[PDB]
Amino acid sequence: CTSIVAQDSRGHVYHGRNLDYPYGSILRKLTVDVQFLKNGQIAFTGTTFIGYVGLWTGQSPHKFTVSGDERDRGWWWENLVAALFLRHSPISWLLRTTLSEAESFEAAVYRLAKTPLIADVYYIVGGTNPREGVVITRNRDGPADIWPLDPLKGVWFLVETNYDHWKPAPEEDDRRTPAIKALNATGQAKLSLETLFQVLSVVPVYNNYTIYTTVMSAASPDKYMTRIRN
Amino acid sequence: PGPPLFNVSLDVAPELRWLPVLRHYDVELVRAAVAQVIGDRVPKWVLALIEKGALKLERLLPPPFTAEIRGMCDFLNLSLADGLLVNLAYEYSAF
Ligand SMILES: CCS(=O)(=O)c1ccccc1C(=O)N1CCN(c2nc3ccc(F)cc3s2)C[C@@H]1C
Ligand SMILES: COCCOCCOCCOc1ccc(C(C)(C)CC(C)(C)C)cc1
Ligand SMILES: COCCOCCOCCOc1ccc(C(C)(C)CC(C)(C)C)cc1
Ligand SMILES: CC(C)(C)CC(C)(C)c1ccc(OCCOCCO)cc1
Ligand SMILES: CC(C)(C)CC(C)(C)c1ccc(O)cc1
Ligand SMILES: *[C@@H]1O[C@H](CO)[C@@H](O)[C@H](O)[C@H]1NC(C)=O
Ligand SMILES: *[C@@H]1O[C@H](CO)[C@@H](O)[C@H](O)[C@H]1NC(C)=O
Ligand SMILES: [K+]
Repeated sequence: CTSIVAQDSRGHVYHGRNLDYPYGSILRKLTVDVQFLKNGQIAFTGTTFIGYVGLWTGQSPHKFTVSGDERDRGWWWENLVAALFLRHSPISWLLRTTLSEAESFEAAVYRLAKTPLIADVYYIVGGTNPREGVVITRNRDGPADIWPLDPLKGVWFLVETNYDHWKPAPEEDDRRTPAIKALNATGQAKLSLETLFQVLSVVPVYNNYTIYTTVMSAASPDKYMTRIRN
Repeated sequence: PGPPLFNVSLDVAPELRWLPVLRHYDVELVRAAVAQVIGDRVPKWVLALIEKGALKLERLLPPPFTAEIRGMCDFLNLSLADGLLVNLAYEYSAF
């Protein structure tokens, strides 16, 4: 997977992701954008596959956007104990629960950072105000690291693939460098959902396992755009 | 045009809220699709034991999480074990 939260020269936060998984011939037909209603009103939007009730990509309108990328999922007996004995949460279920209950970008980061989980994951969160962008590197019991936007320091985007950001990506699977390279060329001034979408369309960020690409901005919830790839 | 856009009412019971969506899909396409990924990855000896502990496994998971899966399975004539495995795919290293 590849998730990107970035801020442009005007203080607007954009959030995009690529969902990479095999069986694309099957899942492309089952990809759906779902608007979850409360009292007849859109409470949040998500992208998923028919049959899968958790959300790996979603938006709470005018509050925050969130996506989740795979992290080293450890051994099945650790997850088993965490799931059945300790009653920890599935990753995509917490992501969707947060989109439903969290009242603000700040409250979402707290929930996504400290709620116990069955396995590790990367949670990427974007807000509706400048600097509201973090990558939560999650352990089962809490946050291993929180990685915030710092534009005044020159950090106007955060690129998460599937590896810890404080370490170099593997030589064999490096979608981070081409994503950064494509973002520097775009420029904080020309950042947009369209230019963001093109960053996610660069190879190998856009690879043969990419099923769909989503770009979103909690401040402009009507711009939520998912596209099936290949 | 993007993927299909659907509404799901969280004011309907969990078992029922996904069913209006499933009407638009070939029930046999979904069953065969779930069967393929599960059969391609979950060993046959694991599948046997999970099918026998699917009701006990369901009770130990978040009720709203499982209630939605249970409803979709009954509607699709999919086995609870298959619905739980695909929804816990991330939590199972086999996927
Ligand atoms: C981290 C998100 S991921 O999709 O790339 C991933 C990476 C490694 C292991 C598991 C998963 C994961 O969470 N999923 C993969 C497959 N899946 C499927 N849903 C259906 C639904 C219907 C069907 F016929 C087949 C499938 S496979 C559920 C979930 C999105
Ligand atoms: C347990 O009920 C939950 C509370 O529901 C309150 C509103 O009424 C909804 C109950 O209706 C049903 C009926 C049948 C079912 C099952 C799962 C038995 C079969 C189904 C979903 C295929 C109709 C579920 C909910
Ligand atoms: C490729 O490496 C994975 C090896 O897969 C075979 C080993 O599987 C043995 C145990 O399999 C399971 C499957 C599901 C489960 C449940 C559903 C009970 C919990 C889960 C999903 C957290 C592991 C537990 C054990
Ligand atoms: C469900 C359990 C975990 C309670 C019981 C079973 C018997 C399945 C179990 C028990 C123990 C176990 O240990 C794995 C080996 O650890 C060595 C470190 O690499 C694995 C499984
Ligand atoms: C660990 C083992 C695969 C042997 C059993 C498992 C998870 C399928 C199981 C069995 C019964 C039960 O109630 C819960 C899990
Ligand atoms: C979803 O619900 C809203 C509000 O009830 C409605 O305006 C919209 O048309 C619905 N969309 C679909 C696809 O049913
Ligand atoms: C549904 O599954 C049951 C097995 O529990 C089977 O007896 C029945 O024939 C199936 N029906 C359809 C329409 O597939
Ligand atoms: K149908």
